[PDB]
Amino acid sequence: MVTIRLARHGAKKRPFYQVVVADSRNARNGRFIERVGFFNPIASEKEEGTRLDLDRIAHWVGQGATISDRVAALIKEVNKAA
Amino acid sequence: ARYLGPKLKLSRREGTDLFLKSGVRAIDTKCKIEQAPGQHGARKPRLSDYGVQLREKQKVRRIYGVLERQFRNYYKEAARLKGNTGENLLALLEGRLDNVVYRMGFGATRAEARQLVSHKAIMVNGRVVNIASYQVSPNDVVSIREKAKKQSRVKAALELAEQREKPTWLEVDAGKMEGTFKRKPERSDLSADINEHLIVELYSK
Amino acid sequence: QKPAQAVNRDVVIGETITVGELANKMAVKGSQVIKAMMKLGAMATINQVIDQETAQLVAEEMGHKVILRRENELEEAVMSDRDTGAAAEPRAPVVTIMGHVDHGKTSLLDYIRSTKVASGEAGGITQHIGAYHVETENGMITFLDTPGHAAFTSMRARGAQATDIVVLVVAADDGVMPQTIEAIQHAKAAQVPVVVAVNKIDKPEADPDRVKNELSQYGILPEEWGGESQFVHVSAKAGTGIDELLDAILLQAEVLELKAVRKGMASGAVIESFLDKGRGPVATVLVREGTLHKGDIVLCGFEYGRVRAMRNELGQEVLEAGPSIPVEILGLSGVPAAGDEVTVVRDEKKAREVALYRQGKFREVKLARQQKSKLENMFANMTEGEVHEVNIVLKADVQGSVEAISDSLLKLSTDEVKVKIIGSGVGGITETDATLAAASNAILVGFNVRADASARKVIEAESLDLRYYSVIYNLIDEVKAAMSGMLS
Amino acid sequence: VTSYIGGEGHNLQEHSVILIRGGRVKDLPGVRYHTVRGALDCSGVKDRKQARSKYGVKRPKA
Amino acid sequence: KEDNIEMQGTVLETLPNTMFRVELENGHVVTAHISGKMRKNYIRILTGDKVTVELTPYDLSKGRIVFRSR
RNA sequence: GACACGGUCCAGACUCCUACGGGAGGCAGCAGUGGGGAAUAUUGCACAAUGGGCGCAAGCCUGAUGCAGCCAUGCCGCGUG
RNA sequence: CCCGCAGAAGAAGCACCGGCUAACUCCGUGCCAGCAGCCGCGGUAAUACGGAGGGUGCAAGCGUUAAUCGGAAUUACUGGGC
Ligand SMILES: [K+]
Ligand SMILES: [Mg+2]
Ligand SMILES: [Mg+2]
Ligand SMILES: [Mg+2]
Ligand SMILES: [Mg+2]
Ligand SMILES: [Mg+2]
Ligand SMILES: [Mg+2]
Ligand SMILES: [Mg+2]
Ligand SMILES: [Mg+2]
Ligand SMILES: [Mg+2]
Ligand SMILES: [Mg+2]
Ligand SMILES: [Mg+2]
Ligand SMILES: [Mg+2]
Ligand SMILES: [Mg+2]
Ligand SMILES: [Mg+2]
Ligand SMILES: [Mg+2]
Ligand SMILES: [Mg+2]
Ligand SMILES: [Mg+2]
Ligand SMILES: [Mg+2]
Ligand SMILES: [Mg+2]
Ligand SMILES: [Mg+2]
Repeated sequence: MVTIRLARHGAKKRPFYQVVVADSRNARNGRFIERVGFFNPIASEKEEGTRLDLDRIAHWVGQGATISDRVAALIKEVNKAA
Repeated sequence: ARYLGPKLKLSRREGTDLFLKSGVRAIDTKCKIEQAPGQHGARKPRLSDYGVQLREKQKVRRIYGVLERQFRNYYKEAARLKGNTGENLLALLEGRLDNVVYRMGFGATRAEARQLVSHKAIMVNGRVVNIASYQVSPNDVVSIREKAKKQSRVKAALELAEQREKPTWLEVDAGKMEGTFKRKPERSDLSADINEHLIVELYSK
Repeated sequence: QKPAQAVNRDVVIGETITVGELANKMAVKGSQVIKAMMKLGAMATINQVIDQETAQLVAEEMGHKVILRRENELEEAVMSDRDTGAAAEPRAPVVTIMGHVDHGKTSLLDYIRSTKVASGEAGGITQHIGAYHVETENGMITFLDTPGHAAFTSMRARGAQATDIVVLVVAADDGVMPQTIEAIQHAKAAQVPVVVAVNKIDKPEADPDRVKNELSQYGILPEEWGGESQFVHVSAKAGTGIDELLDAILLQAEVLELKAVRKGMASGAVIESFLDKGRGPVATVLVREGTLHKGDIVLCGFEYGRVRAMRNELGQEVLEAGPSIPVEILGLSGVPAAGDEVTVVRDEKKAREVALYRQGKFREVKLARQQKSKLENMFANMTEGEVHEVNIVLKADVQGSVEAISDSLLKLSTDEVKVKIIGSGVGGITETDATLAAASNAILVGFNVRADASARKVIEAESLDLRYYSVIYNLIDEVKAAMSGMLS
Repeated sequence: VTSYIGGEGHNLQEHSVILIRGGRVKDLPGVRYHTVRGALDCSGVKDRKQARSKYGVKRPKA
Repeated sequence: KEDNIEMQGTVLETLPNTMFRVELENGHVVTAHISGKMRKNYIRILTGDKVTVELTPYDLSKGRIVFRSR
């Protein structure tokens, strides 16, 4: 199936997760259909902590995709913020 | 690494003062500047074009206390920027923290300023920065810690810097022992003894 | 700000120094006065060279600050970091047997040891020594063996004096075997006590009385007056009295039950080392003191490593090595040189530098001897004569075997018949040996080792001769024929 | 192949193992390889102090 | 420098480019060639002369002629 | 969904076990050994995080992966006043 | 990541110096021993070989070799000739 999962980027002790729509059968950093946004658990308070394109999330879920736990909590938090 | 050896020998080779001493005594009272170092320093050989370009580059590099690779990186960055490369690199070299803090009058020599900096004795914008090669931005504020505010060498520095010529783009208050770097200079505010063309043609081979 | 201070600067001195450099290394005011200072103290010249201790004496005469530097410091720093215990609990004894006959080699232990399956091997000779940390009558005893034949005299030496007690087998029919009487003095000179037994008393043709009377004639005190000798009698097959040799060895162990350190850095010796495919470098070590662990840094001679795995004689892995207990270990960079001392070291980075520094000097010295000889004797070799030279390249299973075979072949050389071994090493017959023997006029000899495909291809293409032997005797016989056939 | 040997005096023998390097000498025709001093059996040249690294000789001990 | 060995001998025959085959006092045949000093001084060597050759430990096969004698 | 790295059958070579009657094997997966070469490492810790398989879930598995050890191999910053 | 302790205290080598190409003088040998990328040094006046003093360039690195492109318009389409 297609799902939205977190892909790790950046450097040691410096994580940067892309939010990715991809087949579950590929690797963590493997092929994917579309990049949707990003999250950074290290960034300082003067910089944006996260960004997601909610419309595409809705579109793909309607198509039939599934959401992981961390991504789901992320959408929950952003919806709380806005 | 740094050059830890004798200092006046550099001036003797280059044939002109490099301000590598405090200034309590005139440079001529310390050394025979006109003669080059070494036993054969009396003679004046021919210097070819490549020789004079190399001498100019070496003069700049010694005056600002920079090693070779760092200078190469500076030149590359200046080439990448817009405008006349000589202006840009002159701005780049003067953007170092050591040159600024010396030029603000908090030290006797660039070596003394660097030794102060490496020992976490200064802040910019209230943030302690010990790295010598840090590059400063306009409207940044430089100050000394209260912990090392008691240093007598800093005190005498505040006085001996007086007899020197003071810059135009800088503002300094001995009352609060701090400074503001209003804006970056162009080529004009610096010495005409620096010929940038030779450096440009040298590296651009 | 100018006082009248005399020269008082610090000066570093090397091991060997001379006047010419000493003139400016100290920078004393009396430029010739300095020169006269040596010429006055002792016989000395313009070009004379003094030593670091004499240099310290000189610096004392001058009175300036003296600094002494010597190259051995690297070993001293490693020694200092070694952990040193101060608690001395009792230790087991170490005993070696010198029986130079298959019966005297084997049967004595065979009876005490669990079974005789070890004697199931072919060769009828102790081709290599074994170690057994057996427990007998509440007594923990380490037994060591001996080949005691041909050139294995040096192999016996390595074990001649490392042990604590010496046990041996006497043959009444033979009196005292030649090789045996060669081996005897290694312990009498070692001053270590000697206990002897009369074995193979199963056959009723023996002269025990003649033997015990000859005990004085051997050159050793008879026990009748409380001498070094022992009139204990054992039997190889019947085995009556072996339990009494057990009592005697226990008694002597109680006589010399010294206490050794039981916690910390472990120091020991390498008795035997060989090569195996999965194992690689195998180090069989007797650990007189300390306790080995996994991860501990080990240094033996100019080879080093970390003990990746430690095992027993049964092939079973153990967590540690007890003191006075043999153990087979892995983790070394190569073949540990035979008999070299083995120590655990503290830190990691310094061991590599120590080993490489040891290797450099050894290489320097060996090249120095070889080229000294070559340069001195090239023009002396201008004359020629009648000589029969045979070149051999040797591969053997264990280090001691290489030593023994090379020793035998080199002692077999004669003024007109010379056996000049090109070069030998432990392990399989590989392409280096194949192309080496193919290059020169030599032969590949495999003693209890085999060839490999890489060398095999070059050999079949080359028609090089590979000679296979498993017994030392037949090898000597065939090589003797080989050299003797060259004559005339 | 043929290899020129640098330095004053050499320690080679009819059975010597050495390490070779690139570079050629004009005078001797066809010699296309120098020989690396200070490697394997080839020792360094005795008693010289300038350009030590080229011939592979240690630092003079103080 | 290092000391070289000196020996006396005779020229058997001449080869092109001032190279010669030479028999020494000990009876070994060695190829020899002319020193530069002779190439300045226009001294000439032909078969039958008595000459001095120095040799080197590194190579005894080749030697050098350094003095011509009557 | 394969004509299937850690599945099956046949043939070949090679290695190993045997009562000789017959049997077993496939590191170009992670460490590691031998050999070749001028030349290239630790038989390490943990599923705390990402991702994957199974389950309702708790949870289990993961030498992927996260982190560590060795190496002046390189880029880069600092000191030896 | 921060604070305290003591002490200049625990820490600089490599290559080059005849022209190309930045930087010279003496001693030791005497077309020898040797250097060398090329031209080429060395036969008793060697800034070119070895040692020393001085100098030049890099720097926790410095050199040699291996290899690709550039210099080469020396495969020339841009850009060569008979
Ligand atoms: K220091
Ligand atoms: Mg893939
Ligand atoms: Mg650097
Ligand atoms: Mg290892
Ligand atoms: Mg397929
Ligand atoms: Mg597999
Ligand atoms: Mg099978
Ligand atoms: Mg592998
Ligand atoms: Mg190899
Ligand atoms: Mg998970
Ligand atoms: Mg499992
Ligand atoms: Mg590093
Ligand atoms: Mg010049
Ligand atoms: Mg040179
Ligand atoms: Mg010409
Ligand atoms: Mg001269
Ligand atoms: Mg010289
Ligand atoms: Mg010098
Ligand atoms: Mg071009
Ligand atoms: Mg082209
Ligand atoms: Mg043309």
